[PDB]
Amino acid sequence: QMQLVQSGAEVKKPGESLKISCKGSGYTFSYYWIGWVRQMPGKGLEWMGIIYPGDSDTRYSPSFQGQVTISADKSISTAYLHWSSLKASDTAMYYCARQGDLGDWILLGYWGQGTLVTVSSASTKGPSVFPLKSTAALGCLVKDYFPEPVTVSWNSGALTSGVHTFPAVLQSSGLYSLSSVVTVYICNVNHKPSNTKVDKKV
Amino acid sequence: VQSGAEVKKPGESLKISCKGSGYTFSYYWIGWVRQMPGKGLEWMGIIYPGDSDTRYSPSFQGQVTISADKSISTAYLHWSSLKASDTAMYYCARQGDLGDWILLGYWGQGTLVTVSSASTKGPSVFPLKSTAALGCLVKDYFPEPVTVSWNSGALTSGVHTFPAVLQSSGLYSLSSVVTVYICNVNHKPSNTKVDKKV
Amino acid sequence: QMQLVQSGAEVKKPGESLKISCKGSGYTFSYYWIGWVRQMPGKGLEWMGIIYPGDSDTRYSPSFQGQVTISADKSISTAYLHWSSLKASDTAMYYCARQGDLGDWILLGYWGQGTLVTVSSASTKGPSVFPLKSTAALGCLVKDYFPEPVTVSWNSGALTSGVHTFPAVLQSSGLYSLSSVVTVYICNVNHKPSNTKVDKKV
Amino acid sequence: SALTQPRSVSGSLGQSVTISCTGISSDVGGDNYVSWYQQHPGKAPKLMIYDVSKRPSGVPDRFSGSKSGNTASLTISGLQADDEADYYCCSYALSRVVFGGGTMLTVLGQPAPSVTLFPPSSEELQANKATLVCLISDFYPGAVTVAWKASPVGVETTTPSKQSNNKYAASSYLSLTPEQWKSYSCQVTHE
Amino acid sequence: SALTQPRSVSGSLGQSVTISCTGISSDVGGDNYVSWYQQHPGKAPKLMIYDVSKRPSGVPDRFSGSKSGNTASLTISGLQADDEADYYCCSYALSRVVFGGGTMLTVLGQPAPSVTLFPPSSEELQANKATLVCLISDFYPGAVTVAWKASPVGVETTTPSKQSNNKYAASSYLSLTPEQWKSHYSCQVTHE
Amino acid sequence: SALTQPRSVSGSLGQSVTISCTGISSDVGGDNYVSWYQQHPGKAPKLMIYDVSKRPSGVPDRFSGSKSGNTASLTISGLQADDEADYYCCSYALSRVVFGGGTMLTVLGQPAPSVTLFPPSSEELQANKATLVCLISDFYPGAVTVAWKASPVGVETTTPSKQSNNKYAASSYLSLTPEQWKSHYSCQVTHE
Amino acid sequence: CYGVSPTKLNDLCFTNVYADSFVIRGNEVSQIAPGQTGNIADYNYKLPDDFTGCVIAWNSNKLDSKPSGNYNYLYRLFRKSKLKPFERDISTEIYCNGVAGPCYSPLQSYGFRPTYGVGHQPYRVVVLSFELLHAPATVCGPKKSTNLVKNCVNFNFNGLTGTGVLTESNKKFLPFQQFGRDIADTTDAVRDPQTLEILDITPCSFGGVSVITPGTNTSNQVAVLYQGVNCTE
Amino acid sequence: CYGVSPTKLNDLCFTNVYADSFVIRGNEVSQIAPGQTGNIADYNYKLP
Repeated sequence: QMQLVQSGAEVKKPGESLKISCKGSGYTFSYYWIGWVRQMPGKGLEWMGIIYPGDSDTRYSPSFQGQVTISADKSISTAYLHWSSLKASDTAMYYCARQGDLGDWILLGYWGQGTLVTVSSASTKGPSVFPLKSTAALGCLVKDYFPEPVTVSWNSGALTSGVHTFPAVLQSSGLYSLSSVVTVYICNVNHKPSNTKVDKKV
Repeated sequence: VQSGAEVKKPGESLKISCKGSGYTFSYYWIGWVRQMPGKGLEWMGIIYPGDSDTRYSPSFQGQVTISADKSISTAYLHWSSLKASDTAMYYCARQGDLGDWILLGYWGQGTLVTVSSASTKGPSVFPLKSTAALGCLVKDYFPEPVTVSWNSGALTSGVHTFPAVLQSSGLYSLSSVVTVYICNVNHKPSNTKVDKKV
Repeated sequence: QMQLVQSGAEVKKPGESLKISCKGSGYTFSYYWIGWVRQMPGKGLEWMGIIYPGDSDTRYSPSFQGQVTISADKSISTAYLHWSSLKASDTAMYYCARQGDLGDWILLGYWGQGTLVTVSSASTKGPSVFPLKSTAALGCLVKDYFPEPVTVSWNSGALTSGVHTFPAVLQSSGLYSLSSVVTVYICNVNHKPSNTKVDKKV
Repeated sequence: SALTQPRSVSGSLGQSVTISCTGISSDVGGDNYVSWYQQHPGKAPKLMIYDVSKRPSGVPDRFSGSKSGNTASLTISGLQADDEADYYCCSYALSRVVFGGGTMLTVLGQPAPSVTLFPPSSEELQANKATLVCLISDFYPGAVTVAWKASPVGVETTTPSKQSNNKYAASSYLSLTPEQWKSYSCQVTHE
Repeated sequence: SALTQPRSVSGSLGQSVTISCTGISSDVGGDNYVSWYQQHPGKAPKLMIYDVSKRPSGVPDRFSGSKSGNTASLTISGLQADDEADYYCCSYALSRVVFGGGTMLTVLGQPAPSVTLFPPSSEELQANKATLVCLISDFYPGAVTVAWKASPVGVETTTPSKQSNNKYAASSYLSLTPEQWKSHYSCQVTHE
Repeated sequence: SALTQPRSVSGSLGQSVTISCTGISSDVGGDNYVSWYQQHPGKAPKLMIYDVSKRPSGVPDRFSGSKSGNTASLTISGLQADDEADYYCCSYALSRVVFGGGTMLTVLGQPAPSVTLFPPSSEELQANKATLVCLISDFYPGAVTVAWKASPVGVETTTPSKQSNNKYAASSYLSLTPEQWKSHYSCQVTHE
Repeated sequence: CYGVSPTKLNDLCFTNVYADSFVIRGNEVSQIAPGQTGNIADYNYKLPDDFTGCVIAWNSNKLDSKPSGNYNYLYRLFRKSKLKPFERDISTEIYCNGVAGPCYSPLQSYGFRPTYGVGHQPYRVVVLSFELLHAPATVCGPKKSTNLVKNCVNFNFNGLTGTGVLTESNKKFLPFQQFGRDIADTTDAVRDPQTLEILDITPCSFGGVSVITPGTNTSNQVAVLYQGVNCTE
Repeated sequence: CYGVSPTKLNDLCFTNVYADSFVIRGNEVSQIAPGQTGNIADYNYKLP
């Protein structure tokens, strides 16, 4: 079966010009089109452009003529995007799509797993973890963190059954807060985009 | 080195592969040649590393397609709606700087694809005056490619493996000897390993 | 950022026709010219030729039309050189360069790490290490080694402060010798052409 | 041209739904350049309906479409629990992909939220923090009010929640000081 | 057209052998589109003889070919034990690859088969089985006969073996009931 | 044509140097096909000055070039201690790049070298060897006299040295017999 | 296609078609035409000024080229004089002494390598030399033959189309003569491809039409005079 | 361009211009032309 995977989600500051790529395998990544889409969640989706890795052929949307360019490498079968002068209006979700043998060249056959990119100037403030009649269940609290994507695990992922994670709650001061409980223990929180890992035991 | 041949039924779209080295996969023709048990080689077609100007044999125009991978220099083949007569030893060959573009300079290893529908019955091992030599017996197994080893391959000299004998009930039976001890039998189609000591 | 790397240094005899490689990443390799530069010890630079990874439009220098060919693997974006009829006049340094976004197609934007090809006939003679009132520092001496690229380390490189290495001294008999001291211990010497590591203690 | 779709839609289980989307263009070659995509909240989109005259592989037969002038309709018979996702119409007649406004299919069906309390730890009390958490979940409707009683009671909460087990959840953080906590009960309000 | 090759040949150590190859076509551009391949039994094929007007690299000089009209011949000298392999001639004048009918190279030379008998194990007797195995090996000629004595006695046997030690091997598996086995056997081997 | 460059030049700290290089050709489309490259001893070359009408990215503003007919000039202001490297002119007007003879840029400045002695180990003495090593370092000039006292005493040494820490060093290996080594030494050092 | 049409070719006949096969360099495809000059034309293969046929040529870089150097193709670079049209020269003489080194070897090799782009790639050329003339036709197109009728229908003898009547002739056509030609450069008789009988080709009946009419202001009745044609015809 | 020049085209008028569109094989481009013959020019699309 054909496989497709994007790069990990990252958070960059305006002016870094990240290089989120896309890895393809399981087929000849030269005769199938590939593209990307991104738009504010409150506005839906928007098509950026497509590229044919077989030869020199690129088509971009009128709304992305000079805002972003699309490139691809036929050798390692890996596409490569490139941005210029990132602004605050670039905090959108990036999904990739391919031609596929189902429809025409413009029809989007398959999709990736997604890559979240958020534009912020909060200097990537590190998160903090604080623990919490029932005893029975335990839980931990993560507060004082500006970035939204935060991964919470228990015993480095040793416990999977009975573990649940609630969505984050944005406070009025501009900070998020989420709750993670486990049915019964060290709650490990590792912020991958910032490489910040904080451990806490109930 | 090539991938193993798993027992498949006609219509499952199996895949074979071969790994080559010692050249650049840029402008050298490469193809696949099969060999059915009891006959000679049969050339199907070739593929070019650049524009895939594939030229298939008249007897293989709509029976097999070439889906070789260029990024890893590993050849692959794709099938669809196979038949029982598709069991053959596929050899991967390349152009080479020895002869012309159609001439085959080098060859691969070859893998014999096995097609059967006997539900892949599990094998069985049974033990056996010379002491001095010992041996083990393997019976009640339908698949042919069954190998027998001694002490997980610790003894190599003085070890011989006889070909399997086709039984009247469709099964096979193999015998092995060793110069003298645990005999290990591995069954690839069923992924079952049985150990026996004389 | 764009990166470039070559293969390790090699030492062969005249008539073996050695082969070198070079791998690049971080950019569209098939859209930038790439070549090699010959540098003989004690003289100026020499240019052999370049090659385009898309189509190998090789343009060799008039002084290098029948001495060495240039090839590149477009499937993996890796160049490959092939020297025919190796002689004693091929003991020069080979630096690779790419086009880049700085100048034109012929302008060399960036450079590689370099690969040393030393012509010799001593059949790769094995090295030997010998150790050394004033105590205070300790040192080791490496003698009877024909190949030049020989490095000396202390405790497998665990100690770096106070460590110094002097250039090798070529004797009249045809053997090199270098001195390495450490501020105060096992001195480790690695021989690349023979892949032999000799351990010595003062 | 720009595609037009309602901001939000709703439909009970077992009944059919006809999502409308206008703005279809036509060129030389045909006018059936209409496809649909299903994007679950917080998940990757999937190709469900393209070339409505045909159907893809693996897609259930309960999805269908039809063309009528410049207006298309997506007919989904037998709405189930896994059908709660966003649907987007696509037009690709001018060699360009145009997405619609998006329609969130909020399914309805037959549904007492659980009330729990969790006191803060000593690490927060030592840092002049008395954040009390009142966890409320196991409620089917997408509306829930969480508060505290001293006097009607900083406090923040989120009404919606991601769908992972066909159920909704909620949580609140009564970010107060221990000096005011020592000087309370969680308030639950639901339809 | 189909290439015709002899099914089996009989050579000798130190002598020569000529493998025939007929049915070779030709097109405009030449008539030397003849190539031979060496494929060992159960191993990977290797290019041995191509462009008989020239000599391939790495192939010993004791291999050569000739052309006479539409019939070609493969002249091989110095037949040894390791030279036992399959050979096929190829014709690619019309940009189509064709192969012959298969050739098996056998050599003659100076050749007592090993006759061993093993009684059935206890695990077979507990399963109401009694398998009498008579192993035969270490015989160069291809003449062997397996028989047992009860009055003469399902039973299957395979005369050819696998190319692993350059020696032939045959075995037979007589399956009988333990009640009839305990009520009485010997193996009779006939060899040149 | 061939580019001409001075082999060795002399400079100073804080001064300026104007590297000259002639023999530059021209073609239709322009005549500014002039570029410069810097290669430190024991390091990979780096592009410092190309298209002298402009300046590259990351290169300090102290490097600049100019054109005057068929002669180019490379002006470097503020010669620091780490600027000691080779420079080459390049002409790519005829689609063929050429390099000059190389300009070794040296600087002068304000400079008692350290003299140490190390006797050989027993492993060399047991093998009928005696290597007397006299280490000289902490001297600014690129030349130093190495000798020994017996009356002043094969022996080889290297006069130049790499710029590892903006300094120069020297080493010598007096290979003698253990009997002559035990029969007496003192290293004789003479500085300019 | 000189003298013939690339599409209107399956409806004609030919005497003897010869397909000249040779591979030349990519950029060297300039002199393959009637009346060309150059090294390749005057040294290896020259076309006559009256050439008739299609000079078929296509790229074959993927077949006649090898990265290690495909030196099996040679070309004559030096020659004592210019080559005549349709002439072959395979001599390996040196164009002095017995060996070269001072005179040089006129048989150089092509550097056919896939590295070289367009211009140096090998190109296979198939010169389909056609000769359509009064010679007996031995090869024709896939068109089928119809029934033969004699005594005003359209005829088609080996691609020679026309209109006329057929009559039993008493001529003495030779076995190697297929078509006949009169003073007016027209075909007066032709030999059938199937049967060896000779039939004359005579145009159908015709004649001038003179209208005899009075003034329009007098009457409208007119008379017709078939001048040169009898009333019985 | 038959009867008209490709460059001197923006300075002329037309009664009714019809832009046809159809995809054919690569070797069939020599058949889409007036007076040509073949399978396409006789069965699918012909120019006067």
